[PDB]
Amino acid sequence: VQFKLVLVGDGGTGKTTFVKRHLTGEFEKKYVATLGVEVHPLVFHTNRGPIKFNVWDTAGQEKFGGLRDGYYIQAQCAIIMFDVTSRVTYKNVPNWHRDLVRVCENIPIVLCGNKVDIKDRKVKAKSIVFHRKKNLQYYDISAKSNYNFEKPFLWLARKLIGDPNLEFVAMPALAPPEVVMDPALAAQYEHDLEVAQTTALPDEDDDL
Amino acid sequence: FEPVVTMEEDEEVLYKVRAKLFRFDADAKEWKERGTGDCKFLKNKKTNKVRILMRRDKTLKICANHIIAPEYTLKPNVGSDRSWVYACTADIAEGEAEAFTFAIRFGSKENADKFKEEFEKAQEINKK
Amino acid sequence: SMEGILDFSNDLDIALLDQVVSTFYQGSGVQQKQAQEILTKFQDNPDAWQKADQILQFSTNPQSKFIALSILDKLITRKWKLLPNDHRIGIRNFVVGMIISMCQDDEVFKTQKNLINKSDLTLVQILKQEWPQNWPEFIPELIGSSSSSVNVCENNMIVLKLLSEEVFDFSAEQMTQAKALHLKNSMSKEFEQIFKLCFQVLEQGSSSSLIVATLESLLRYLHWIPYRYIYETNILELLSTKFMTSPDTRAITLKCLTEVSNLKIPQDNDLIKRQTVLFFQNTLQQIATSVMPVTADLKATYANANGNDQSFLQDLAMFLTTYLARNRALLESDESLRELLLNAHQYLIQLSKIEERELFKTTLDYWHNLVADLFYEPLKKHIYEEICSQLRLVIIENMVRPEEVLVVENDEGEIVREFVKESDTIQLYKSEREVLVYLTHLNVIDTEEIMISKLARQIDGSEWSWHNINTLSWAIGSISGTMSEDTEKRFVVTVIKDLLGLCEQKRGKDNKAVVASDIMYVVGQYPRFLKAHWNFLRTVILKLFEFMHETHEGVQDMACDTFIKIVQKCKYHFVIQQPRESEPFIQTIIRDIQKTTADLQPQQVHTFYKACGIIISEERSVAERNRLLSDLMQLPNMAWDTIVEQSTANPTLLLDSETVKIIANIIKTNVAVCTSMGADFYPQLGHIYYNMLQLYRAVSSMISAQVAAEGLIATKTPKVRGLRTIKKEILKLVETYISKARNLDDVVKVLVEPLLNAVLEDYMNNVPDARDAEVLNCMTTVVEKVGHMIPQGVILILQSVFECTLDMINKDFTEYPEHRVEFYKLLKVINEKSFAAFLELPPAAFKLFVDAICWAFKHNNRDVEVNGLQIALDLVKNIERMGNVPFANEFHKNYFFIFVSETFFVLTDSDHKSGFSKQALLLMKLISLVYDNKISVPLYQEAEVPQGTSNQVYLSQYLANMLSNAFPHLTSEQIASFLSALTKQCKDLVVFKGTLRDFLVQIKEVGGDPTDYLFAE
Ligand SMILES: Nc1nc2c(ncn2[C@@H]2O[C@H](COP(=O)(O)OP(=O)(O)OP(=O)(O)O)[C@@H](O)[C@H]2O)c(=O)[nH]1
Ligand SMILES: *[C@@]1(C)C(=O)N(Nc2ccc(C(F)(F)F)c(Cl)n2)C(=O)[C@@H]1C
Ligand SMILES: [Cl-]
Ligand SMILES: [Mg+2]
Repeated sequence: VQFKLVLVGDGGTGKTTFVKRHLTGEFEKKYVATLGVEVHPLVFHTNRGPIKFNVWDTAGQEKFGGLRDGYYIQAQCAIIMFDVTSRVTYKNVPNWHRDLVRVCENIPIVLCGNKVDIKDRKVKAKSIVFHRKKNLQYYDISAKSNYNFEKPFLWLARKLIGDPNLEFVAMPALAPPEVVMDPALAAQYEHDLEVAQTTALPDEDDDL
Repeated sequence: FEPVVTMEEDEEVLYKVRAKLFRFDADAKEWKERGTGDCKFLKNKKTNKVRILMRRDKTLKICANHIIAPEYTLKPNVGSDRSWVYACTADIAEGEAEAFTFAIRFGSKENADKFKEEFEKAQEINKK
Repeated sequence: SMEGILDFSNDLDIALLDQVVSTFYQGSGVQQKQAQEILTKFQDNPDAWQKADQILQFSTNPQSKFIALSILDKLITRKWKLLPNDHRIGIRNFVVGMIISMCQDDEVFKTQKNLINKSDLTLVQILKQEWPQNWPEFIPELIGSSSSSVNVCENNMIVLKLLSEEVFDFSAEQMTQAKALHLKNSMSKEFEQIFKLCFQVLEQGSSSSLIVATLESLLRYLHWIPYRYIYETNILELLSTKFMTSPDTRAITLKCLTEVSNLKIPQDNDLIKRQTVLFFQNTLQQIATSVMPVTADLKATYANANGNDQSFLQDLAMFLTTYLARNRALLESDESLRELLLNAHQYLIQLSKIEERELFKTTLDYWHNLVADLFYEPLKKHIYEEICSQLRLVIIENMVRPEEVLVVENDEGEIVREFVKESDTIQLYKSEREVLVYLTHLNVIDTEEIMISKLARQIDGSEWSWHNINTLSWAIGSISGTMSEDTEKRFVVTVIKDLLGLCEQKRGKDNKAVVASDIMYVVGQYPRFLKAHWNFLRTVILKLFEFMHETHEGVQDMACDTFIKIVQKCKYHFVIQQPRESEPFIQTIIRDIQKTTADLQPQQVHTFYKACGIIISEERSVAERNRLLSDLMQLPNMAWDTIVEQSTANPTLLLDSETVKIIANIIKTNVAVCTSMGADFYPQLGHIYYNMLQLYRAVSSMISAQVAAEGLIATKTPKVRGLRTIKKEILKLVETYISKARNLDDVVKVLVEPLLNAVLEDYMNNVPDARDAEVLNCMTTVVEKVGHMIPQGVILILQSVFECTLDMINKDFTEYPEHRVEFYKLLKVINEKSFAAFLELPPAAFKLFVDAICWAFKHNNRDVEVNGLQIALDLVKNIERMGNVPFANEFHKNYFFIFVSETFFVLTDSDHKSGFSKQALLLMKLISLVYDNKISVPLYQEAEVPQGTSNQVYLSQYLANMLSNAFPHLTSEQIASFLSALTKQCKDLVVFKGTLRDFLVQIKEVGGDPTDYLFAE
């Protein structure tokens, strides 16, 4: 039970950062432009059982475009990403959508305005109307603050499973191994622990 | 007159606190967030064994699942007065038992100190 | 082994290709990643297109053929004119032939839609290159071949749709002005024949899928075709009746009718008015009979989400809102049209109950449009009385949580503090407020009656819930200012009375927290009432003080914000002595400030002091204000005085992390009160200023000492972050004060010298990772307000910050982002207000300055880029103002071409799209300097060109050469023509920009037409 999901949008909009957040929980601060596409399995647990998205996270930058519209072939859903602190990224949403629906007629699509966490927003809420005539779901999101971060996937799952009351649910949690001891020595542990202590945790000003 | 036609039920909650969990990536020499949500100390009513179970907010995906082993030691992180670091040899959150160096930061220093107190109590319970 | 296809010295193994392609799309893991890299390298091989015909004939994988066509697409769009004419005919023929071939096999046509759509688009790319000048008969032959096969007819509608899109909808970015006009005019000239085929198919058409394709093509034509094709054929009848009954055509027809609606027809013509009414009447008739009646529960229907129902309801809302926004007046006068008007609005009412945020916003925009019109337009609101009354209910019951309400219910059913702000919710609240405010004005009796009787049903418990008391409370608060003061009086009294009763009658913490938040919101929203009722105002403040002791953190926080909010509006009533009161209330507040704030978090305490500052500033007697200010600051001033004794007895007491916190909070407290009091804060700043700058020095020392003893890692420790917080808050306080100061003489003679001495050298002489970017921010404000009065000061600031900061930010674009931003804001203000400081720079440092400006251009960071281009524009104006003198002559000789070429570089590299306007402006200014002989000396060396040669001629020559080497695939004429146009247009910015946009298109392909640059002329 898996669905091909294409993620498109201008470079630097936060596509890869968003996916990573979903994969590992991590927040990647550095900008390493995606080369072509990266495919990632991504599973969610729902009251209608597990759903798997094969996420085709594509390149936004023309020079790293690679296959371009070829990546969309047989996609069953998509996310279009822009950045609310960069007007040009919204101005380009129609171009991404054009290329996407020429290959993928009739699929559920979410439009996402990333980086709402940043104070000086440039693409005002009132401005964001492109999705209406194109029947796209829209969400304000922030990969950084995790604001509405689940919403794109919950909505897509609802559309693809065809159940409007689908919820994410708590995955079962097996009793973990009581046999903690593996190597008697644990020499390797001591080197890692000292390094880990003396490397500062990021974002020590955040509320958590 | 005929009418209308997780595995945590068997565990007790000793302690719950909001927190952010990191794991150390030795290759990158950087801390990476693994999850944000409720960190719970769960005492199995059948074994009396106490575990950490932590779920991400909204997705509810497990980002920590491991026994509060007697051998573990909470250590300070150079950057924080509200975090603990420790080595864990068997976390099954992402499936197959794996070793991680974890860090866990709290909203306040009191929370961090409370966590440490509870953590050491749970270690005691786990010894018997 | 997959890498075989990359080797072009051999024939392409097609079977191997298909394996690689299959592995990418259908495979996984490492094999998928390897296959992806290989296909990418294959595709980008500039000879790969030669293998295209091979892959189309011999492949058994549709994705292989897709990728072949992508290879062809990239050839056609970028290098088409470079091919000899044989290859152009050849490629055309096998694209056209493959399309015909795929449409004739019924099974392939059915199952290979992706591949055929890609083929059609590829054909359209060829049309853009050769139609119609080298393909006059494309359109007639397309129309002819349409009767030959139903599959070919259908596919032709796809081709025409794609063509209309490419010419009319997406041409602006992707073609020159001239080419876009050529192709629009060409489509326009042959549209008559296109339309007849399209109308034939619609009248007599059998195949449902052909009808759909034809309607899809029509949707695109409605963006541009003349009105006559719509209103002088029978086509409106067809859309609004026939094509609305069948559900497979309904969707596209409704979107088509929406586009027609959106046109503004000539008002004078009665016949067009009749038709605009009729298609609407027909459409609503087909909806009532074939889809759902007006009473249908669209909220339930949307929630069920059967088939396409959600999409259809969306499209219906778009149709009704679009049409009624531009044409409802046609329905408002004629009695026979009143049912139709009200039914359309009744549908909208039903649509507005759908639980779906973004749809709600679409309907809410329409309601705003209507209620705003009914507010001004005479004799209209009576028509919509029953609609508006229903709407009042919908909105009062769907009010979203305002910013100010900080309690919310979680997934365990507890009322708690809000984790974060909601900006999506914020705009929605404002939109709801606007409509509901208008609705209230349109019938204030109805609004009051709905709200009051809803309140009655909260009391008696019939409708009691958290949701129900909340939405109601928020709506009641939202309409503040709509009523008379007397109605407001009675209304607010009733509301408060009943909310207090709710509170008594409910038990438990959660309940008390809900009703507390609701009362707090309401009273905060009615300052006018509070102003006129001192006894009540006093009570709520005293009650807010009580809430500052609440253990429920949500309520605590909200009391603090409500206090500030009431104070922002009612401050005058706190500063004077009210009747029956012994003293002004500010006096009462200040006396208990210790007990009042004792359970608050530091930042809440600061808010409290800020609020008190708002009040104190209301007192215009200098003696009394300064005294109140003295009184307010008594706790922090006592703590401060005892800290400064201990601290200056020995610099070791400051190590204590508890002491660092105390100091930080003292300064923060000062910042809070300065923020609200501005210029009135000066005496308090004077009390602490000299000792504070000594503390800044002492704290600096400890930071440097720590970094020496522990390493760069020390900057991450709690102790050092706390010490740095002290420096940041000190800088913030000085910035805040100087930003609002009225007496600038004191700033210059008292504040500036000690400040510069305390901060500049400390910044300069710290390691990069220990420099506070807040220093730069402070200096920016200093230069902003008093720069003109401290010329030697500004020089000192540059010396101390300019080169060391530049070296931090000039290795990459990523590191020290805060310094980066503040740095360019500093240079901007210095260049505006104190340009002399840049003249006094040694030549080497002036060169670094220019390097710094151009460096800013190349940022993607909008904060840096925007300031970069501004500095450059302002520098040029600064130089031009100096007139004909040696510094200006040397500047032009040294830097004019650097600025021109650097501006061109960022214009043309496709990585700085965001700064296009300002880039263009800078470039225009530079070129105009030469065309107005505002440069007094030659920009070329004597040996280099013939003596007496004008700068105009030399600039042409320089630029031609630059572009020739930078873009070698352009012809000489392309470059000559562009520069000729560009230089001519250097006073008309919008034309100039058009010429640049034309250039950015042409550099992306070969053989661009040089005559395109005559498009304005
Ligand atoms: N403040 C903020 N920054 C973000 C957010 N999401 C991503 N970023 C940052 O913005 C940059 C975006 O990086 P990516 O996710 O690599 O961008 P991309 O869209 O994948 O870019 P391409 O791969 O070139 O298409 C990174 O530096 C992220 O740390 C967000 O929600 N808020
Ligand atoms: C409960 C909400 C309530 O009514 N309380 N008393 C009270 C008295 C006066 C005021 C006011 F309006 F500010 F003057 C308020 Cl908000 N509440 C409570 O104390 C309960 C929280
Ligand atoms: Cl906004
Ligand atoms: Mg990416």
